[PDB]
Amino acid sequence: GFRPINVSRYGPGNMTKSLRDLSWFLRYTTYAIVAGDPNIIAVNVRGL
Amino acid sequence: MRDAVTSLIKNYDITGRYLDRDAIDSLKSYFVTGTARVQAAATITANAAELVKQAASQLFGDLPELIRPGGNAYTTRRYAACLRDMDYYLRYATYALVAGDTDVLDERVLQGLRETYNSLGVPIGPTVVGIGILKDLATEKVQAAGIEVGAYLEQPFDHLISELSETDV
Amino acid sequence: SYLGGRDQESTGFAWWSGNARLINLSGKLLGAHVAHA
Amino acid sequence: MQDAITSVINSSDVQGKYLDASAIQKLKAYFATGELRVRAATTISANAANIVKEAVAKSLLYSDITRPGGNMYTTRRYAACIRDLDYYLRYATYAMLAGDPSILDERVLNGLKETYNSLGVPIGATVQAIQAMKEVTAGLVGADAGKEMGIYFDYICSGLS
Amino acid sequence: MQDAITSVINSSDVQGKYLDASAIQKLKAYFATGELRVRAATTISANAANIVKEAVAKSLLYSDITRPGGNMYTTRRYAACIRDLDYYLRYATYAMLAGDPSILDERVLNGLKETYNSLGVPIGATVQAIQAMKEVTAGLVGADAGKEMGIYFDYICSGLS
Amino acid sequence: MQDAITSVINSSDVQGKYLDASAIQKLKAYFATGELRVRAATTISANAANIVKEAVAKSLLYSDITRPGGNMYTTRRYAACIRDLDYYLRYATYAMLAGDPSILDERVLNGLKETYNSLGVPIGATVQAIQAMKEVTAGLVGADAGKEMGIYFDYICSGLS
Amino acid sequence: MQDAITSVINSSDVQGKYLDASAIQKLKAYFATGELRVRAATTISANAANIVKEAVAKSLLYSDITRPGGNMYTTRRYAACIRDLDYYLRYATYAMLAGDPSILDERVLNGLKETYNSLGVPIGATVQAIQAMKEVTAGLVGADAGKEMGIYFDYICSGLS
Amino acid sequence: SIVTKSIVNADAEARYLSPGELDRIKSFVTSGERRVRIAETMTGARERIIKEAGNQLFQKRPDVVSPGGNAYGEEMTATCLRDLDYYLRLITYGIVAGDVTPIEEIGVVGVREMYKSLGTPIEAVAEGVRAMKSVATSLLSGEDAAEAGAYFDYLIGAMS
Amino acid sequence: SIVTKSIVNADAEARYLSPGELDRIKSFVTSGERRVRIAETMTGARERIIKEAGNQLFQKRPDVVSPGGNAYGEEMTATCLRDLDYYLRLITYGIVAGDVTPIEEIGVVGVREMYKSLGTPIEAVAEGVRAMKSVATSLLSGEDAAEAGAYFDYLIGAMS
Amino acid sequence: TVVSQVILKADDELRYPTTGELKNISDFLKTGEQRLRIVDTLTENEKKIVDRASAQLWKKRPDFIAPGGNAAGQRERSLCLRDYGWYLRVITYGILSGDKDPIESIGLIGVKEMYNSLGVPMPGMVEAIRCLKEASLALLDDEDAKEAAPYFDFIIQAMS
Amino acid sequence: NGGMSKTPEGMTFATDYLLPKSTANRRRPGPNMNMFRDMARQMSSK
Amino acid sequence: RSFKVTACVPSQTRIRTQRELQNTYFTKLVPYDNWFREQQRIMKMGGKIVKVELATGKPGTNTGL
Ligand code: CLA
Ligand SMILES: *[C@H](C)[C@H]1/C(=C/c2[nH]c(/C=C3N=C(/C=C4\NC(=O)C(CC)=C4C)C(C)=C\3CCC(=O)O)c(CCC(=O)O)c2C)NC(=O)[C@@H]1C
Ligand SMILES: *[C@H](C)[C@H]1/C(=C/c2[nH]c(/C=C3N=C(/C=C4\NC(=O)C(CC)=C4C)C(C)=C\3CCC(=O)O)c(CCC(=O)O)c2C)NC(=O)[C@@H]1C
Ligand SMILES: *[C@H](C)[C@H]1/C(=C/c2[nH]c(/C=C3N=C(/C=C4\NC(=O)C(CC)=C4C)C(C)=C\3CCC(=O)O)c(CCC(=O)O)c2C)NC(=O)[C@@H]1C
Ligand SMILES: *[C@H](C)[C@H]1/C(=C/c2[nH]c(/C=C3N=C(/C=C4\NC(=O)C(CC)=C4C)C(C)=C\3CCC(=O)O)c(CCC(=O)O)c2C)NC(=O)[C@@H]1C
Ligand SMILES: *[C@H](C)[C@H]1/C(=C/c2[nH]c(/C=C3N=C(/C=C4\NC(=O)C(CC)=C4C)C(C)=C\3CCC(=O)O)c(CCC(=O)O)c2C)NC(=O)[C@@H]1C
Ligand SMILES: *[C@H](C)[C@H]1/C(=C/c2[nH]c(/C=C3N=C(/C=C4\NC(=O)C(CC)=C4C)C(C)=C\3CCC(=O)O)c(CCC(=O)O)c2C)NC(=O)[C@@H]1C
Ligand SMILES: CCC1=C(C)/C(=C/C2=NC(=C\c3[nH]c(/C=C4\NC(=O)[C@H](C)[C@H]4CC)c(C)c3CCC(=O)O)/C(CCC(=O)O)=C2C)NC1=O
Ligand SMILES: CCC1=C(C)/C(=C/C2=NC(=C\c3[nH]c(/C=C4\NC(=O)[C@H](C)[C@H]4CC)c(C)c3CCC(=O)O)/C(CCC(=O)O)=C2C)NC1=O
Ligand SMILES: CCC1=C(C)/C(=C/C2=NC(=C\c3[nH]c(/C=C4\NC(=O)[C@H](C)[C@H]4CC)c(C)c3CCC(=O)O)/C(CCC(=O)O)=C2C)NC1=O
Repeated sequence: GFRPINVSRYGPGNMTKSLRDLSWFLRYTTYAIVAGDPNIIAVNVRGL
Repeated sequence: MRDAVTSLIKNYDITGRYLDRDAIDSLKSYFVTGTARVQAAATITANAAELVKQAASQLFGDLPELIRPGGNAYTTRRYAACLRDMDYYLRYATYALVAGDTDVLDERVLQGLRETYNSLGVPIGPTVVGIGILKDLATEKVQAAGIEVGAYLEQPFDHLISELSETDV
Repeated sequence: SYLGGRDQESTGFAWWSGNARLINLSGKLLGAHVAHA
Repeated sequence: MQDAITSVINSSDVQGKYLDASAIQKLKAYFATGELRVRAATTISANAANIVKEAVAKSLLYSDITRPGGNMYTTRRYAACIRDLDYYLRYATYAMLAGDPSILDERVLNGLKETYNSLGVPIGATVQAIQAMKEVTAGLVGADAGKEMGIYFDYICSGLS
Repeated sequence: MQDAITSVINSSDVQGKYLDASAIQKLKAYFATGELRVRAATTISANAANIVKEAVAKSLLYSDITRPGGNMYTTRRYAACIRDLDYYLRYATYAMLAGDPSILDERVLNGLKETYNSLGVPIGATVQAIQAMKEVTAGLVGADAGKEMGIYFDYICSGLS
Repeated sequence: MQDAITSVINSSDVQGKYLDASAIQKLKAYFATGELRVRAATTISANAANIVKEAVAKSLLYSDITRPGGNMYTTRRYAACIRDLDYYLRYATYAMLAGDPSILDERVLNGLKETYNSLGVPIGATVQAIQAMKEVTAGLVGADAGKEMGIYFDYICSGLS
Repeated sequence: MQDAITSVINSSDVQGKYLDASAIQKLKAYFATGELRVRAATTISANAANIVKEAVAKSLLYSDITRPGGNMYTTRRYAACIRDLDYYLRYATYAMLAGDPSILDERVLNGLKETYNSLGVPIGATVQAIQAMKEVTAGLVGADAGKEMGIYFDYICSGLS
Repeated sequence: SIVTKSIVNADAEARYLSPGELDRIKSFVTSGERRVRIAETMTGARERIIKEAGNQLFQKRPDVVSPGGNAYGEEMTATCLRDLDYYLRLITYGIVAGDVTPIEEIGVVGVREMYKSLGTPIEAVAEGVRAMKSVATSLLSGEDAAEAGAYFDYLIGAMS
Repeated sequence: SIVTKSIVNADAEARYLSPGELDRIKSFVTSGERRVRIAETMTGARERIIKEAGNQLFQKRPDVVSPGGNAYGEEMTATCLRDLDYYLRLITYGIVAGDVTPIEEIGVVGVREMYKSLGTPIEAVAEGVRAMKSVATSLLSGEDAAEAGAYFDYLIGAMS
Repeated sequence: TVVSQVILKADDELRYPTTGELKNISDFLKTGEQRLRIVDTLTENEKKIVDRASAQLWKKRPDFIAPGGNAAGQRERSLCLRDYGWYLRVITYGILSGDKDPIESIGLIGVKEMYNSLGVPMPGMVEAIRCLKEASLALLDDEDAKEAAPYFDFIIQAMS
Repeated sequence: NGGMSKTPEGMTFATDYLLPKSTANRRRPGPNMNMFRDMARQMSSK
Repeated sequence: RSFKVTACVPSQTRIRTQRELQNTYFTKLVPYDNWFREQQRIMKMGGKIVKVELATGKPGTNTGL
């Protein structure tokens, strides 16, 4: 039941919050790798 | 905590008097609005878990400094804490709306709130905007339910504004 | 809020009447005619 | 209580950027000097009570502090002054392994000046006491890590004065 | 605590059924007896220190248990007796005002039989105490509510003995 | 706590002799299999909210204990059953690193059975639920650690009965 | 927690009468022997450390108790063995000064028989120890005072066996 | 008040106002015109109740008036009616509150430690408020004597 | 053990074992073959090492050898020679357990109260196990001598 | 109900219930036959409600019936149709009790995370109760629609 | 092999790496000055 | 004097407050002076009380603590 969403139906002000999250999902993954503990991934994702 | 009835008790108890004509007409002025108080308090809690969600998305779409890494609403550790710390301002505004005065707001939420937020780095600034986005709104769901709105249903909200925010002028 | 896509239940149209998802979609209606032309 | 891992990431969190090449250059020295940090930590815990015995024998005994009138005359206060002198060896070794002096800011320098001005403890006798064991540990763990251990003692001694 | 409004609700959802008309015909009787129950809780509490004064003077004053040798003579424990007797009268009032004796099962009759037989407190004097308490309050609130008090005073002493 | 490390210590200590060949023959089989038991605890710690879904839906769901009249019907007791089943997973994995079910004696199976009698949950449904977590863990961790899983849930299966 | 003055008084209060002349002689004989008892207890309190090494040196050392397999093998169990022996001496000097066997029920003999069975400590070396402890404290304080001390040590072993 | 007790239980459970706690406020404010008429009757006849409870106290228990008692004197009688003036005036405060808690935080919490210090028998005041209960139901109509008589009958068991 | 101390802190904060903390176990299961190569050396060389370090101990403290001292005679050496034999068993138990914790459950927590009643000067057996430290480190490699010396230095600070 | 609010209040303050809640108890107990006009018109009209709301849910949000959803199989949809009348049962417990005490302790305490133990997500099941409110309030008469409407309204706030 | 401990100690420090150096730098506003920013961008044509 | 109590307290708030799980069915030794209060606290939370035995009582004494 998944379809890829179009940008024109979505909105440019709506997707500029969206695309920075995709860097932010791995920016905290790079933070947690050098932190040596996955707690910061596993606490900022619950209920997102 | 301290009702509009019980505030008028120790407005009269400390001088040692009975209930005169001014006591019998100011208290009747509270009771004629009591049907309008309670039915407004139902529809405020109609979608109160939605009402904080519509306000803070309208807050953070209005002040986008508080999302991008700046002041503290950055992670969901902050953001879901922000929605809870918003939700106390909605929930205690229901109590003083029923209680008449703002003395429930005076010694449950207001005392120490300048000193809790300063110890965390939480700004007092957009918190005033966060109550300013609710007090005008809260009035939308009172208006769409058909209850009149004005004198009160703000009596509580700007007492959370004029006493929390620091005096400039 | 919307941006459902092309199903039965976002637009109210079924698998037949198989264009009327593109009455209001401006861009994919152009891809209908250019594939048709 | 935030460490060198947290202070680097929170320097890049509020900037919003990734790990930039100056910070990994800081993080490389934090990770490559771990066997210096472990060897320093395992030897101070190897003789924790020898160091504080030689520390008070360096600078505190046979003063006026031990004579009556002084603030180490009863055997209550000699156990107190030697517990508190142990605490500046525990928390120095705690900030040694985390690499940041922010443990001492939260834990030990919160109400230290409030305590010692309420019992009338001589502060000027304490700032030479922790300076005395700065020599003793650096003679015990070596000149490399004693230079490293000497910063957190001097951060305590800066907050003490 | 199960209530008489809620035990008939607790009788239904254990079976998982909706509210039967025989359960409604139970409930419509208990709503209509509302004023008869709430007024007796006022006038019991209006002199609740006075009922326990007259109840102890019925069958415990001047007797051989009040004389030395018996276990209510010292005044250490006779003041712990009438305070223990006062908790029976207050928990009878909650037992009437709820309309179910489930309140007495969960916080009066839990371990009360064993803690009296350990101490050597006479149960036969306590049943003689609390039965004399019932005949004061049935003449105090009227015999229409006195038979309502008689369900719960005799739920205690039948459970205690 | 008594580890399998401390089992062969305390056995050899009360004998007074040393770590001979009969002692260390358990040690060499401990450390060869110790790499595999720490790999099971990694995959458990990522799926810890998921094994409780796959086990309750295997054994407990679509049943009469879920129906009203059953004990696991209301959502308070439905919540406080997944609490009491998450804890049975986590203390089982403490024995996976331990190699000894002594951890289950001290913290889990000390006074649990009398609490379940005084609360009145069915004991055989728990053993039906603990046996549900036998195979879904070994479906994730592999049957080689499933034999290592094969002991401590069966210690719960024998100890609670 | 019942003195021999009070056990005269509590016997005189279940009767509810005044001080009989027969009960006067039951405390004047207490007031006769009291100046022996204060002088006895100070000689125990000086040599309280000299008693406990001697009783251990008569029966406990170089025996089956200090084997590699035994009760008092490790130095935590040896630490408790002098600690559980010190309370037998210390409570007896309360009992000798009170002139009562009462005080060693409320502090010593609550559950001490089954407590030694639950841990795995034999009672047979204990009754060989306190009876050895009775002889060294007999000649230390004099056999007239030790006859008063000797009866309470036999009140220990009656409860412990 | 009722509104004070309804807030402080819904706040202590960290909750909004209940549907079961909103109707009691709806029951409060529609009984608001009724309850304030009751306290106007007690304040409007407040000289009568203090005079005719003193006449039904002192005949009913005359040992506090006869000399060597506590309330003996030409002033000490007149300050005893000062003490009965206060426990009429608080009953007007509890009636407009709904709850009796403006008498709990004012007039009833520390009485047993103060009439012990003053030499007044505490039970003799409990014959007084029971006397002024009988005047106030004779002053009032049929239904409201169940209302205003209960606020007296809280205070009878709370003194003695 | 290394497992047990890492369990009872993660249990006390009511979580699982976090995967930054599992690697103290993941490391030591590879080096468990190292420690059983270490523990076999010290047990076989023990009955060599007991008959000179006690004689090394008696040079710096000879009054315990003297009459009046607590080690006078050959029958009063097995109180002392077996005690250093008792202590090296706890050292080798501390080798195999990984951390220092079997000595805490066996050999440290009453030594102040034990040797006070036994009449032994307690500052000698710290020097006696200081004599144990100097010669046991010579029998192994220096990587083993640094690790096995750290268990010795807790037993130095045990009696000091 | 209102009576278990008062006894569990008055137990820890060790008091009898005062007149501020005894008037509040008696005011609930005169409204049983008013509340019983609402409880049977929910009862025999149950199956008219239970699929008029169930069709209302999937015409609003069809993902629980979509393949890969939650009630895509019939053994889940037979469960999920049952839970509506289970929620219609416990709501009618609340209108009879006039408070929150049955509707708390049966189907509301802990449902926010124990749907997450199952497959069913939270805020779609919030939409299921909100469409069940208008499926019941259209059947209810208008002057007693406003009484039973906050009891449906509490379930929306506590679940979301 | 299977070393009990790890890492090369290295020659020095970790002593004074504590003070970070960066151009924060400054605060071009970027958020709620957008309306103002648009006016300034709009003004540039002149 | 003290009572050897064997009681079991269901916590019955623990899923709201989401705390750690400790285990009840305890066997403790409550002294004499507060058991008209300590038993009441077990009665507030619905705690079943199995056996109450006074450990070292001498029941019915008049003096003697
Ligand atoms: C210029 C021509 C044109 C265009 C662009 C449209 C556009 C549209 N029509 Mg449409 N229509 C037209 C002419 C047109 N109409 C004419 C002339 C007819 C009469 C026959 C129809 C009858 C028609 C129906 C019956 C309805 C529409 C609908 C629609 C809308 C949805 C289309 C859809 O889902 O297709 C659906 C396509 C199919 C179901 C495929 C059917 C294929 C048929 C059966 C093939 C016929 C035989 C063919 C020649 C093959 C022979 C093979 C040989 C080997 C035997 C869309 C706006 C719908 C509407 O109102 O939505 C707004 C609607 O319900 N159309
Ligand atoms: C949708 C396909 C994409 C998307 C869009 C999106 N997200 C939000 C809102 C937020 N996103 C976050 C993100 C995070 N918080 C974290 O802690 C972490 C881990 C470091 C991440 C990635 C947060 C806190 C919010 C709320 C605050 C905000 O408004 O930004 C929106 C706005 C929703 C609204 O209008 O209310 C949108 C459109 N999120 C995704 O994951 C997809 C990439
Ligand atoms: C969100 C819209 C706003 C914001 C919120 C925010 N608050 C916190 C933390 C707290 N808020 C409180 C406030 C209260 N506690 C009370 O008891 C009462 C009276 C009922 C009030 C008003 C408290 C105590 C905290 C501390 C945490 C706690 O609750 O124990 C945070 C967390 C700070 C952090 O980064 O950790 C946040 C983000 N901040 C904003 O920017 C918005 C204006
Ligand atoms: C000893 C080297 C010096 C000294 C010690 C001394 N201290 C006290 C009393 C206290 N000392 C502390 C110390 C600390 N508290 C902390 O929380 C920390 C950080 C973790 C430290 C280092 C505290 C709290 C007290 C109060 C008592 C207590 O611990 O409970 C005394 C006794 C003072 C008195 O008058 O009784 C003494 C003698 N004083 C010296 O002279 C030495 C220089
Ligand atoms: C008085 C008319 C009768 C009487 C009373 C009496 N009871 C005690 C001792 C205690 N009573 C209880 C009872 C309760 N605890 C509760 O929590 C509740 C629920 C409200 C009840 C009813 C308990 C547990 C004890 C034991 C603890 C203790 O004794 O302190 C005594 C004291 C006995 C004594 O001191 O020896 C007395 C006198 N006994 C009588 O003689 C009257 C018949
Ligand atoms: C030594 C002569 C013999 C011996 C003693 C021994 N006792 C224990 C344990 C306990 N002893 C007590 C007794 C008391 N505790 C008190 O508080 C009081 C009153 C002040 C008394 C009389 C208790 C409660 C214990 C259990 C506590 C504990 O075990 O620490 C031990 C310890 C057993 C163990 O393995 O831990 C020992 C060794 N045992 C002998 O073999 C000697 C003959
Ligand atoms: C009257 C029939 C009974 C009685 C009355 C009496 N009262 C006093 C003196 C005082 N009484 C109070 C009591 C209150 N003050 C309050 O503010 C309130 C709550 C609103 C109460 C209940 C106080 C403070 C006094 C002190 C003097 C004063 O009023 O300022 C007296 C005088 C006692 C004396 O010894 O002089 C008397 C006589 N006493 C009786 O005997 C009657 C039973
Ligand atoms: C870590 C060791 C440990 C365990 C195992 C433990 C169990 C435990 N389970 C309990 C309740 C419970 N236990 C269950 C049991 C179950 N639910 C089901 O569906 C099954 C039939 C069964 C288990 C598979 C239920 C339904 C309750 C709630 C009882 C109630 O709320 O009245 C309680 C009472 C308080 C609470 O609800 O938390 C404890 C203490 N406590 C511990 O300290
Ligand atoms: C590891 C746990 C452990 C401890 C603590 C322990 C102590 C211990 N020390 C003992 C004797 C003794 N131990 C010593 C000790 C010493 N002799 C000296 O001169 C030196 C100063 C010192 C040791 C180097 C002495 C003097 C005695 C005899 C005491 C006496 O006869 O009074 C005995 C009785 C005889 C025996 O079984 O050995 C025990 C049980 N045994 C243990 O298994
Ligand atoms: C007494 C209070 C109480 C209730 C009512 C309750 C219901 C309950 N609903 C369940 C499942 C379910 N609930 C839903 C419901 C939905 N999915 C959607 O898209 C919709 C929004 C919603 C439709 C009504 C579905 C689809 C399942 C089946 C999921 C499964 O078991 O795999 C289950 C697990 C399996 C079962 O028994 O069916 C229980 C126990 N539990 C309780 O403790």
